[PDB]
Amino acid sequence: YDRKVPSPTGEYVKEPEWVLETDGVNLSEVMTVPGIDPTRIYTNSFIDIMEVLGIEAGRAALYKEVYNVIASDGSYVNYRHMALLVDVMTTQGGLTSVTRHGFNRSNTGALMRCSFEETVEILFEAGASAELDDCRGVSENVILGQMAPIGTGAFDVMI
Amino acid sequence: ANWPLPVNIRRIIQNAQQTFHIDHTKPSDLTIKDIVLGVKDLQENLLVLRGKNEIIQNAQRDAVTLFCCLLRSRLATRRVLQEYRLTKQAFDWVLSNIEAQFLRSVVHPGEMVGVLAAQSIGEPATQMTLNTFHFAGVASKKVTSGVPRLKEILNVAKNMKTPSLTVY
Amino acid sequence: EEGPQVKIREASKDNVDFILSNVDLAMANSLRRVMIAEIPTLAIDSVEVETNTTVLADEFIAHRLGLIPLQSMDIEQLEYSRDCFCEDHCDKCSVVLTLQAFGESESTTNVYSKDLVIVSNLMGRNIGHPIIQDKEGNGVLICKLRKGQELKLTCVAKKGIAKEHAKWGPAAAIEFEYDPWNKLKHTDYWYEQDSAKEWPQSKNCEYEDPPNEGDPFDYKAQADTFYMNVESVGSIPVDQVVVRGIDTLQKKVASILLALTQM
Amino acid sequence: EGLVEYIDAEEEESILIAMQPEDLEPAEADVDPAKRIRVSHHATTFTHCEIHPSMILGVAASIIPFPDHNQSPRNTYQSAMGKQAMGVFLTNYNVRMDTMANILYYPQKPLGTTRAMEYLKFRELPAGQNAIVAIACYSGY
Amino acid sequence: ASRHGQKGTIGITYRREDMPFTAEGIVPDLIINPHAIPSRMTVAHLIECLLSKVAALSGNEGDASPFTDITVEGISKLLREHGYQSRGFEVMYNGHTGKKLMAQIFFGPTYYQRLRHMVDDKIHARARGPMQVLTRQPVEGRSRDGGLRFGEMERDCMIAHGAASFLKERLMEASDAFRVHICGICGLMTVIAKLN
Amino acid sequence: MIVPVRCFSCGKVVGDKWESYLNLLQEDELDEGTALSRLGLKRYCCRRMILTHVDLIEKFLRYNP
Amino acid sequence: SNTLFDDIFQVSEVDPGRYNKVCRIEAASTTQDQCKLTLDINVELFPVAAQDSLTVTIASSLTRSWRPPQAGDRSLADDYDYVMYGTAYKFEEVSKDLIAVYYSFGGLLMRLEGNYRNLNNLKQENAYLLIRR
Amino acid sequence: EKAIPKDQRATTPYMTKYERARILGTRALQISMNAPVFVDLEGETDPLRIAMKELAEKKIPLVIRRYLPDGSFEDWSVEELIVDL
Amino acid sequence: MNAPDRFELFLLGEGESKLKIDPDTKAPNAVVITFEKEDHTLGNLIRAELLNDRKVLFAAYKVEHPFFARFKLRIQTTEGYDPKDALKNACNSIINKLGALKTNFETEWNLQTL
Amino acid sequence: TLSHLRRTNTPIAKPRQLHNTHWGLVCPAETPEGQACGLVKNL
Amino acid sequence: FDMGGYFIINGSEKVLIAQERSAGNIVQVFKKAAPSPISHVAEIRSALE
Amino acid sequence: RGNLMGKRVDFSARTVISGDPNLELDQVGVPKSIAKTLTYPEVVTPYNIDRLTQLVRNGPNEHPGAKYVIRDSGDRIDLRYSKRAGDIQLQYGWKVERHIMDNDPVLFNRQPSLHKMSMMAHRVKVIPYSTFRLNLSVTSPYNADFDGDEMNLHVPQSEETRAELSQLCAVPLQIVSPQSNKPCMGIVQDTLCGIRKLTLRDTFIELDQVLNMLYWVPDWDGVIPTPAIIKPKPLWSGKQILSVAIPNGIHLQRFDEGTTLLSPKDNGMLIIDGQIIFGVVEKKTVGSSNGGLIHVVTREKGPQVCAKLFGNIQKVVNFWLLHNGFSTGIGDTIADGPTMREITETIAEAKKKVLDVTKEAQANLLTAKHGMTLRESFEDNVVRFLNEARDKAGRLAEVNLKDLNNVKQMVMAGSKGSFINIAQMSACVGQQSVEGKRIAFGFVDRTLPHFSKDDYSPESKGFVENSYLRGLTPQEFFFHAMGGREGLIDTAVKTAETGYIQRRLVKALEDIMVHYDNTTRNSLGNVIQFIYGEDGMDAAHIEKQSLDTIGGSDAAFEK
RNA sequence: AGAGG
DNA sequence: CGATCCTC
Ligand SMILES: [Mg+2]
Ligand SMILES: [Zn+2]
Ligand SMILES: [Zn+2]
Ligand SMILES: [Zn+2]
Repeated sequence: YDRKVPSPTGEYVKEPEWVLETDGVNLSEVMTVPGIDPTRIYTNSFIDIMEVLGIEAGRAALYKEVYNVIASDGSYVNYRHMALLVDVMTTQGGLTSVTRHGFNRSNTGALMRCSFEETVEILFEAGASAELDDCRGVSENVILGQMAPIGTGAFDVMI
Repeated sequence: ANWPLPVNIRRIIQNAQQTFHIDHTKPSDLTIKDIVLGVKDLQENLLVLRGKNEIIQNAQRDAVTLFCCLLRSRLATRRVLQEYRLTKQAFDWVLSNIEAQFLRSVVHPGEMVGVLAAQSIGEPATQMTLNTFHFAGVASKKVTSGVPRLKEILNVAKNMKTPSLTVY
Repeated sequence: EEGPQVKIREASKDNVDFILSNVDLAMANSLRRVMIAEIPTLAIDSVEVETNTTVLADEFIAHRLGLIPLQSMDIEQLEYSRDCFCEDHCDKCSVVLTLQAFGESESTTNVYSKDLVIVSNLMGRNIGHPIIQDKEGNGVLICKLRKGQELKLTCVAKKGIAKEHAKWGPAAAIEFEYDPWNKLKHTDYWYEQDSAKEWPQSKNCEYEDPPNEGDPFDYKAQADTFYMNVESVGSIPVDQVVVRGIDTLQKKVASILLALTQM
Repeated sequence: EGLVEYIDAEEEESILIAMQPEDLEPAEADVDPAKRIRVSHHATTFTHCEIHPSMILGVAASIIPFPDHNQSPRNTYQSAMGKQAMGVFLTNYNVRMDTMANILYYPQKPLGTTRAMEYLKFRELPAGQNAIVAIACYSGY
Repeated sequence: ASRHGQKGTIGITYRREDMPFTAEGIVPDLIINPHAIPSRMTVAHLIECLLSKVAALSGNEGDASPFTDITVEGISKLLREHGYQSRGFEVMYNGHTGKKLMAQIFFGPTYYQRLRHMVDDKIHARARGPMQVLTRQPVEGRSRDGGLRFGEMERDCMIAHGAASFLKERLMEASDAFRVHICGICGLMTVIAKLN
Repeated sequence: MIVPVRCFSCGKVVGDKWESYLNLLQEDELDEGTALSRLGLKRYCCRRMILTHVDLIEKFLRYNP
Repeated sequence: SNTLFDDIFQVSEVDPGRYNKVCRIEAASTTQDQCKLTLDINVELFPVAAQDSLTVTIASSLTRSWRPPQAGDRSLADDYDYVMYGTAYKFEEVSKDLIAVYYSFGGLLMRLEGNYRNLNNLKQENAYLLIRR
Repeated sequence: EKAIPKDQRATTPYMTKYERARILGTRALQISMNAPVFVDLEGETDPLRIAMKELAEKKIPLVIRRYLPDGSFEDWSVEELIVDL
Repeated sequence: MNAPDRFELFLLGEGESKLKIDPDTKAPNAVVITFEKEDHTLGNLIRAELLNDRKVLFAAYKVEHPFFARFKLRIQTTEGYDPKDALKNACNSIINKLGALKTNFETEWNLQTL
Repeated sequence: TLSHLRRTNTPIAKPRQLHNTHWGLVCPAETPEGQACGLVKNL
Repeated sequence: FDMGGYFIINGSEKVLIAQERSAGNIVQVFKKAAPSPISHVAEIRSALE
Repeated sequence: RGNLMGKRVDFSARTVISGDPNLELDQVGVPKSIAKTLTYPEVVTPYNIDRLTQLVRNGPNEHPGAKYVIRDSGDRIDLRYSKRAGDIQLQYGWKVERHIMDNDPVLFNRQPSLHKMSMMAHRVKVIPYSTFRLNLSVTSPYNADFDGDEMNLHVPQSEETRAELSQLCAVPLQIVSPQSNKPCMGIVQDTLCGIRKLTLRDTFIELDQVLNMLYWVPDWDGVIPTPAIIKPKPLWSGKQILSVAIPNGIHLQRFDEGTTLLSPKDNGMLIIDGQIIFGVVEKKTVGSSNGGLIHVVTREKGPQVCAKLFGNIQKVVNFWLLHNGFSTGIGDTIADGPTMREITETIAEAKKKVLDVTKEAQANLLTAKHGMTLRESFEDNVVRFLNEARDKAGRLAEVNLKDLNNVKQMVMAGSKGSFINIAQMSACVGQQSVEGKRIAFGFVDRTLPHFSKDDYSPESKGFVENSYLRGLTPQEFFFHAMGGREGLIDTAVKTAETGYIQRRLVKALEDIMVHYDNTTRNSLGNVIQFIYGEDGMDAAHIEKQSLDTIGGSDAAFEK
């Protein structure tokens, strides 16, 4: 692998280093092996990073992964965008997927959740628990034909 | 070195060089105290959060850390006099311009950043071409990239197609 | 004579090849444009169909009727119906043509440009007569008729220019070339090996001296001496396409001059 | 007379085919640089021969000029567009009372044709016109 | 379209005089952009034209059959015999000025097709009209004077922009805004509307 | 479907050259290219007008009414 | 005012690097043993070959809109064959006592090395270049 | 209750684009509804163009209620809000 | 369907004046004339001749949109020369050149036999 | 019309691809783009 | 020029589209999954004409 | 999903789109009929009274007119039918549903709406002819092209609604985009190609053309610039007359490769004030680049000034090109006689490398490389030799291309084309792949029945030796057809999948916004980020800049 | 159901 | 238990 390291004269230089690529994952055991740099060990399995190194490390790996898909194509998206998506999957304590059983199962608005998937049943179990909808979500105000607290609606205008 | 940051200091400096008709032949009316303390004072007024307490003052300190690293490096006493060759009048204008542009660069509350982020990722994804891998030329570069990879990520796949472990 | 000069090399009933020396490129082009577009002519601009039992649709026939060349020698002594003070049309602004054909023979009956016949009072003007160029003695083939087939219609021929519709063009392609030796460096020849060998030399190269190899480029030089060939449809004669061309241009320049007086 | 034979994909497995008659089976012992590079013979135990390689194509693709000089999806794109193009669909058009009919006023036979077209009756019921086209940057419209 | 996967709508129509012309007076019926060529790699389009040009001059049917020995060189050799530059290039003059163009144009005949679905068959606009019975929302299709769908995908861009009021206007005033009566007890649409 | 009057490109009256074109091929036994030249169709825009025309009318005239 | 620089140079190299009308001239002054010159010349109007004696001058006058050359009784500061207008863009010093000046004549670049330039060339959008013989 | 004190206000003194657009919109709506103009019109006929000059001369009688996430809010007058943009 | 009538190319509408002389605000002794229902035939011809006059400082024309048959002509002349006079001189000079050409063709035409 | 009369439909192991065995039997080019690509074949 | 091969049903011309199906009485072998207890299957889709 | 998140709406128009080099960036060409259908409810005030009453008497069939008239007590007067349509003397407080007219804010949309830039507010320009007309530089954010595409138009009905379009959604505002912190618009096609050509050192213009070009700029000061050449001809360079389009105070510097402040290759860029010092203007400058002319102009001069710049550059460049001309023929794909000899022998020696490896493999002398099959090694090598061949041959061809080569000219500008295009059209198409590997044995141990069993030679496994210019052999053709089909299936598959991903992304993030305490929160008020993107900065006001303390040697840092 | 981007 | 957008 190609590595940019500082020379004793100050300037950064190319120092080629031996790296091992593995067809398989067992981070737990491999990092405890001698002769390796356990500070540097990496895997594309962000789940495995999260399980071994914690949620904050998982967030780092998750971004690294999302970024890599975009970069490979040639495209560039500003950091903050992926950072937001990555943080959203991370903030729940673990890894909340962008599926119907991921974010849609979360404690959000009954109307804002039925707008995505499993529409009828989302409302059914909402009627069983007798949920009180905040009506602070975009989707609820969209459905209710009201000016949402989005940009222009984020504040009130007084006389 | 090259990182996306607010305020283009290079552009401000060159704007002063033209505006104030700076000549690289006349000695500057600046003093060491003017430059050193001027840049020091400018750093105090680069606002993002206006909280009168310890938590928000340290949060504000943290937010501006990197841009100040840039500010210091660009507006050093040697550089201002040796490179730029700015005057007191020109240097003062540069300082006012940075502060104004920085506050102008801050995100406006109400900004639907959620939809912004989603679309910013979603659109380039639709534009993707070789979803398998462009590394197909070599037999030892077999990693699921493009659209199927993004799909594995977003769905939080219990089993990846190409699970790898890069060891250093 | 005086200013711009003309040298006719080839002249016939259909084409006029000439050298237009002592002129500006702007004038050479303005004359070329006006010849194609702004000289007025007479063409069918209304078709009232009585009966149409042919294989073709009415508008298909009507479209090609407008395309039929008609005598436009005395077109200036005919009004544009738009300026005429009548109701619709008359003998001062239009020519009425009649066409009646029937499948008399078992064999296919053809409808020719000759089969149109003037109804309107011509008032002694060489106008309206369908132009017959074909040796066989018949003009443009309009339609083909079987046996039971019949076609009866009336045509109103009106005054107009090519800008309104391409049918009003005394037109046909106008050949235009200036500086055949590329001495003015007005173009940059695309090549693979040799521009001189790859590009074929013009007919007009005989009429101009070739550049002397290692001679400095003539920067100050301007475009004069134009090689043109004006082809006529038959509506208006060749000489008249060019003369009325000069004349139309002349008139519209004078039009502007007069507008400065109204101001 | 058994000079020709019918072969399906399963029997295709057991046979050895030659593309051209002459060029694929003459003898051996200078070349035009303009002409495309072709393999050689190499295979020798030929049992059958391709009547004409251009027969691998079907109806719509048989209308394309020089598809052997085109990118593979461009040939695919045209095959869908040829079916959108106007022309004389049938001689009895004015006698039929059908929903939607589009007939070109003056249809023209293509200046550049394929040999397949003769059987496809393209020059008899054409779908376009031979337009004098200029590939140029003019008004930018 | 050409017989080469080259889709394209009309941009503008020019009369003969504004069009560029050859030294012969030949003007194009059509003008295509050189940019719609390199990425597309429709080399045949250019060859067809070269062939079709020689064909029109010689008064013959051009062989454009696939697996043949017809070469760009052979066609070019024939076109040059007709007194034109071998690769289809032709000196062209500007219609407005009369001045020669600095560039030489690839000019010649090419079979083009008049495809279905024309502008006028598509041009639709509605500023109020018939409403669907069940939903009390604008109808579907132009052939019914229908309303265009401001889908959820479009809704998202309005949220991104932060145009709260326009997003509300589209979802009410431009579609199905309605007045219902609610009670402060059960909070349901139970309330019997007895106006005046 | 019947010989067009005038060349779309230039406007040279071609609507009177067909009957003569057909005669030059059938009776005179000439080649299309040399036959086109004899009718005075010098430019390739005029040449494609005739050489490329399909006279469908003759097929339509075969239906009774 | 008047002139700002005047010297007679000798052409060492003449390069038409992919241009059919432009050449990049490498010249050294016949008098001064340290004076250099690098300049883009339009050979189509004024051709320059190997070993030519060129009289190079930098004037400043003979603001405002350009009027066509109606030389009825007009007098421009030239008994010269080649005239150019340009802008000063970089005054980079090479060494201890060797200054270099950069001039762009609408893209046609120019570099002049030495030290006799002094407080004359001082940064200006105003710059006239005149060449004769 | 709830509100915020006049002294020590954390929210940006600078007017937001959304604040500006809403203010400009609401004022244009009232100008179109024949409400009085608080600036000398200089051939101005468009309600939005007039409102722009009213914001330029700071003669708009409106207050922005900046709702904070904890349910609370901050009251800011257009007269005090800086319009850099 | 949305296609404008062809007479609108050469025919003036209601209230449509041929020339509209407008004084330029950017330059001294400068005018902008808007020619209505006119194209490159008249534009390029007048502009090229206006340029031939050594009393004219600036002369340029433009057809801002091909949909409409208008054209703007900008003239700047030396102090003591009105642009309307410069345009009048150009027009006459053009007619004068055309008149010469007309008889010149007529003369050579009457020398031919075919 | 000729093309319609010579069409093939494959309902619903990769069937969308132009398999080798299609040589001389099914057209390599003629197939709809998107939705039902390589499932709708032409002889 | 009409080629036929279609039907006239209530005035409308109807073209019957060739339906691609897998041939019967064919003996095909497959390797089955990764967790599966069974590793290889031999299949025959028996049918009568 | 179909009636609440989205629905069909009134005041909507859809039509085929067409390009207009004479329309402003932020303008939209609305056909007369469409303008005559859509209306705006305008209340009668003494400011509009006369205009409204004229349009009211203009009727619903004459363009600058009106449809309905709303009275007090709310009742519409149909101007197409009313017997009082002639009469109607207006009152204040009444609404007049006037036709859509010039400079009205309208929302222009191109589906799929994957962007905020897919929906932008445009200024109206009513035009004849049935198409919706737009500026080519606005093509990219909408991802449109004029090959049959259609676009929707939505009309605001309230004063505050149009204010939201003009102050937030306007086209000039969206120029510099927060997605990639760079401009999402730039100079394309003719204008991109033409700018490179005009901007060359060789390019010189005469007084006659100069004045015409100067006048084309609408903003022009009226001051004729002093020509670069005043020798036996007053001659202007292309650079000079284009600098007229660039406003004052614009400073830009680049440096590419051979760039030395003396730019011998005329590369890089240097712009000081409203004048370009050196370097050819192409995609890197005038495109939608990060440090480009557009990002610079938007940030320095403003959005309205920058939007004007698109028009100015376009008006000049297109005019010059209109009179210069630009084409592309079959002649541009033709590479030299000796070049073809080299190309043919390049592929020949590549075929030998493959044969020798084959011979080595068959002899069991091919070594066992760790992590891969003896046969996997072979295929890896073979594919490498075959790709190396295509590239070497392509380079051999692209090197022979003259600077007058219209295809080379387009790539150079950055308007259209890339190396790969030249290489395939002129030299060699190359190897074809399906499922990542080269053409597989569909038949028993053979790819086609024209080949023999067990043949691993390049020709038998999808290697197309010939260029499109030469023509593909039947085998080559079928093989390119196989690989082509895969690309089309992958297209069809992608569009549907990527679309669903985007929907899920949008749905999961909807309610996340920056609150008044500079914190990123959702609908429950839960903290996502404590400062937006860790700094609380808006992405559009950000750009790449070198932190000078990190780099260099210690000695250089000290110096 | 078939097509257009 | 989901699978881009849009018209016939
Ligand atoms: Mg498209
Ligand atoms: Zn009358
Ligand atoms: Zn109740
Ligand atoms: Zn013709």
